[PDB]
Formats: sequence, structure tokens, C-alpha cells
Amino acid sequence: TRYVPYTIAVNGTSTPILSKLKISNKQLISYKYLNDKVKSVLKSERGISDLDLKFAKQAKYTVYFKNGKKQVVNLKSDIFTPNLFSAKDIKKIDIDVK
Amino acid sequence: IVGGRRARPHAWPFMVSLQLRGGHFCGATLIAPNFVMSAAHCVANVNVRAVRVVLGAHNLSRREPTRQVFAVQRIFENGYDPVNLLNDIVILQLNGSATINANVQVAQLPAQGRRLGNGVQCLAMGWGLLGRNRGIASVLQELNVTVVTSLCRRSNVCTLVRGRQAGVCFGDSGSPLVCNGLIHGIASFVRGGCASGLYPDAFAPVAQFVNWIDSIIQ
Amino acid sequence: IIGGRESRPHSRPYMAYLQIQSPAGQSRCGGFLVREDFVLTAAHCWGSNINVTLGAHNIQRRENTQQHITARRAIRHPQYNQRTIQNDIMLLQLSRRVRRNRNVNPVALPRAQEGLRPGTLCTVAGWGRVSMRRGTDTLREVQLRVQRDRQCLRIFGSYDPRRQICVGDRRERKAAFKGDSGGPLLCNNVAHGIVSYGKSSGVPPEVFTRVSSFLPWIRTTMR
Ligand SMILES: *[C@@H]1O[C@H](CO[C@@H]2O[C@@H](C)[C@@H](O)[C@@H](O)[C@@H]2O)[C@@H](O[C@@H]2O[C@H](CO)[C@@H](O[C@@H]3O[C@H](CO)[C@@H](O)[C@H](O)[C@@H]3O)[C@H](O)[C@H]2NC(C)=O)[C@H](O)[C@H]1NC(C)=O
Ligand SMILES: *[C@@H]1O[C@H](CO)[C@@H](O[C@@H]2O[C@H](CO)[C@@H](O[C@@H]3O[C@H](CO)[C@@H](O)[C@H](O)[C@@H]3O)[C@H](O)[C@H]2NC(C)=O)[C@H](O)[C@H]1NC(C)=O
Ligand SMILES: *[C@@H]1O[C@H](CO)[C@@H](O)[C@H](O)[C@H]1NC(C)=O
Repeated sequence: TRYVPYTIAVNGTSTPILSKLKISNKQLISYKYLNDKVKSVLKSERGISDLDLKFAKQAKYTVYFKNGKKQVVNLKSDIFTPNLFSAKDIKKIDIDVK
Repeated sequence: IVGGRRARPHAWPFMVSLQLRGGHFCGATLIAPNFVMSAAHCVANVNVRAVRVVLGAHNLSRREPTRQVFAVQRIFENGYDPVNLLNDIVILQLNGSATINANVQVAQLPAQGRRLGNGVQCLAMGWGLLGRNRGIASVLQELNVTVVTSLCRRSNVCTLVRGRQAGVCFGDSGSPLVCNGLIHGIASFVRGGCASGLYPDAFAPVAQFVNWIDSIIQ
Repeated sequence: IIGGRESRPHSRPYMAYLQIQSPAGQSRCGGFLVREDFVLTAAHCWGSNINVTLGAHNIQRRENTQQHITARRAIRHPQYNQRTIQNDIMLLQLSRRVRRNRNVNPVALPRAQEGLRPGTLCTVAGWGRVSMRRGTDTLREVQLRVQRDRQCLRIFGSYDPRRQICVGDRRERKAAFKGDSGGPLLCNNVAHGIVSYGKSSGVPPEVFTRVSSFLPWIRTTMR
């Protein structure tokens, strides 16, 4: 119910597409939620699967919030803080794999 | 809380719900009439002016006259490290004081430096998800957990439910860990997703920060 | 488009504006009319439903000159590799033929195996962003220099000069940018390239699909 601008960079390369992720604003969401959405478009748009990410040197995304704050979230980590936050507060998400 | 049970109505009258417009996002603990205590990561990125502190709640999905709603007047932290999740504690001063009654009461904190050994039985609680991607709770949940040192760090209090894929989950950040009537933890992080059944949950160790807390609230 | 100028309205009547939707999200790309029933663009613009707008200048206004046609088939190249971004080319078969006029008109494709010497000045056009901070409502364009292949070969592991073009002087702040994907590279009014990929910083050179390398597949697919 809300579309968030996002980019993918793989080893510094990206396609110059204007792209937005659909993410629910029916309830508060979590970083585990965004991990799933991010991994899904890594696979569909750039051929980067779950197992590819085990072998990547770095795999992360940054959530840019409308108030100027940012949160970097490594994809190779299974440590999560169990908090929730609003999809409406996200400005954009930059995904980066190397 | 995954694998818990419903708490008795107002069984834990220090339990706090931090809410945005879209609802409950973290738990907290009332530690004075005008102070609550939560995880620093809960508020790192939020607009603090938009946060509502809800006291005396039980069923978040119903209107409750037991509730007292406050705003945040001021934030206090002490060396929060978001990369290593150390000192994951925040004190929020309220724009007023709660009226203390059967439903809204201040929690008791341990003495500074008190360290819990493995095997100590505690109660976790909160309004977080009931399954590892399922929906947040309406009724406040509680869960019997045990202090473990294995697969932990010295800088945390960790808890496990042996043989059960149970534990805290999204929305439980900030919620108290109650051991022997004292708040010994603040929900801080999980490992391997919620309710892995393998890795304990990690709580900010309240007793390590008691002198700093007393600096603030007295 | 970064570092360019606003196009004279309807001066590039082949330009197509693509709105792509999928269950996962939405995307905006460019493209170009190659026949009354076909638009060419990049494979990485594929999605479940594609809405095409021909005849536009201001894509934020419902201009009378516009024609809105959905894609009946969105045909990625069968060897498109979205990891290496190789064979990044796609044909959109329109659900109806366009009404040809001064504002909606196809662009010519190069001849069989036609190359493009380094140093050649070509033009790319699109409705993409003009900086990290600012978009555009109207069609924009910029002239770019074709580079020797060593420029892309040294920084892009998967660049293939037999199927791609190395474009953009690293010294000039001129490039396609977010939203220009799929737009044409025009040299002497022939669409030699398709906007494909580059460095995420937007620093040149960037890579274009070399249209002339895919003429057999294009002809076979359009028949
Ligand atoms: C699950 O956890 C509950 C509650 O845990 C206790 O209270 C929390 C608030 C924390 O302070 C924890 O550190 C603390 O362990 C356990 O309930 C408790 O059970 C004990 C033993 O059954 C009760 O003690 C008894 O109380 C009766 C009177 O009711 C006396 O006559 C007995 O002599 C004995 O002292 C205790 O009252 C009870 N506490 C509460 C608040 O209900 C529970 O046992 C535990 N269950 C499991 C399976 O671990
Ligand atoms: C501290 O902050 C809390 C949280 O907002 C305040 O509670 C709010 O109190 C007001 C009364 O003062 C309640 O009425 C509302 O007032 C606003 C004007 O501020 C008005 O525009 C509304 O139409 C409404 O009548 C309000 O419902 C209540 N908020 C909640 C969530 O219950 C509290 O007043 C503040 N305390 C101090 C001492 O400033
Ligand atoms: C296609 O056009 C219809 C009609 O206005 C519109 O509802 C839809 O959003 C468009 N499709 C896409 C993928 O943008």
C-alpha cells in the first residue's frame, strides 16, 4: 500500500532505472520484513540469490528515513533488533552488494 | 512474544507501550512517575515528538480508561553503540507524571553490578509478534525464560526456553525482563530470527546501568 | 539525463515513456518506437504490465499529443543475463498500432553489424533524473562521446564490445541517470544504442546495448 524508491548496486554497477518497492503500510514493519523484500529484488532484478549472498564480500542496504536518519542493515547477519517502525517514514533504500 | 501466554490484566503495571500513529512499536518500563526506560535502538531513528508513551494498558486493540498517555520531554542515553549493540538503553522523560494506581506503578531495579547466573528463572513480556512473521499482540503476553551464559556475551543478559522455538519478537524491543521482582533486562536483540530455538535472546543488562539511571531520575 | 538540456517539444517523436508494474513494485523507463507496433527498450525494464506513452513532452501533463498503449507482449532477449547485464534488450509489442503523425514516429535502426567509431558524438534522451536531488517533468537530452572499448573493459568485468557500446567522457559530467534506462543512443538520427548500465555514482563511461548486434533477433521477433 506504499511504494519506496530503491536502488541496487553490484560491485558498483547499477542500471539507471527509476524503481520503487511495494511495502505494506497496513501495519508497522521490521528489518526482517525489509530483508525479505530486498533479497527478493536482488534475485529477480540482478540474479543475486540467497547462496550468492553467502559468498559476497559485503551485502547491505541502507534505509534512509524522511527525518534525515539512516539505518544500515547487513544482509549477511542474522542478528535483529526486535523493533517495529512505519513504512511511511522511509525516504529511500539503497542496496549494495560487492 | 512467540510461544508465550496472555498476561493477567494489569499483572505488570510497570509495562509500557511506545506507540507511533500506526501503533505499538516498542515496549518500555516505568521507572519513576515521569520517566520510562527502553532500548536505545527503539528511538534511534524515530521522530521523538511523534512518540506516545502509554501506561496502564492491557489489550492494545480496545479503548482502556486505565490508560495514561504521555509525550516525551527529553532523552537520555549513555554510550549507545549501534554497531555492537552495547549500552542499548534509553531513558525518556515524560511531559508530566503518571498518577500511580493499581494499573500504573513504578518498577523495582536491581542494585548496580548485580550479575545473574545461568539457571535463574525470569519472565519476558511484551506486545510483539506472536509468530516469527505473524501479527503483533493485542493482549500483553508473558513468557517464562531462563538465564543462560552459553552462546551469550558478558555485555548482555541472555535468556532461552529450552527445547522450544519461543522468545521475544518484533515489537518486543525495549520490554523489561523481570527476575525476582526486579527489572534485569531490556529486550535488545535476537539471533537467527525470532524464536530460533537455538540462540538465546539478548537483553541490555539493567544492573550495569543502575548508577547512571539513578543519576537521571532522582 | 545529467548535464544536458531540455529537448525541443516533439523533436524526438520516437521517444517512449514506460510505466512498469509488477507484484514487487513499480518502475519508470524510456524506450523508442521502431515500428508502428513495436517499441525497443532494455530487458531490465521488464515487468508484468507495461504502459507505453508516445508523443509526450511533459509526462506530468495529459498532453493532447500523447497516445497511451499497453504492451501486449514484453519480450526480453532469451539470453538476457540480469547478473552480468548481458543481452540487455527487449521488444514491446503494442496492443494496437500507433497513429503516425508529427508527434509519434519510429526511429531508424543501424544496418547489419554497423559499428560506431570512438570519438563519435551521439545523443541520449530521456525523462530520468538530472541529479541525485532533482527530477524532470519534460524530455531532456545530452550529447555524449563514444569511447574506446578499453575504457569500459577496464572497469566493467562483463563488458562485451561485440554486443555493447562504451559511451561517455569520464571528464564531463554528462550521463544518463535514473529513469533513462532503455532510452536510445542516437547517432546521425539512427538509434545505435540502448541505455543499459553504468557505475552507481553516475560517473562516465556507461554501457549501452549495441542495437546492431541484435538485428537478427529483432527482425525475427518483429517479423
Ligand atoms: C513461570 O514464572 C512465574 C513467575 O515468575 C516469577 O515472577 C516473575 C515476576 C519474576 O520475578 C520471576 O523471577 C519469578 O520467578 C512462576 O510463578 C511463581 O511460581 C512460584 C512457584 O510455583 C510461586 O511461589 C509459590 O507461591 C505460593 C503462593 O502463591 C507459595 O505458597 C509457595 O510456597 C511458593 O513460594 C510464585 O508465587 C509464582 N509467582 C508468580 C508471580 O506467580 C512460575 O513458577 C514459572 N513457571 C515455570 C514453569 O517456570
Ligand atoms: C503530555 O502529552 C500528552 C500526550 O499527547 C498529552 O495528552 C493529551 O492531553 C490533551 C489535553 O491537554 C488531550 O486533549 C487534546 O488536546 C489537544 C491540544 O493539545 C487538542 O488539539 C485535541 O483536540 C484534544 O482535545 C489529548 O487527548 C491527550 N492525548 C492523548 C493521546 O490522550 C498531555 O496533555 C501532555 N501533558 C502536559 C502536562 O503537557
Ligand atoms: C496502464 O494504464 C491504466 C489506465 O490508466 C492504469 O490504471 C495503469 O496504472 C497503467 N499500468 C501501469 C503498469 O502503470
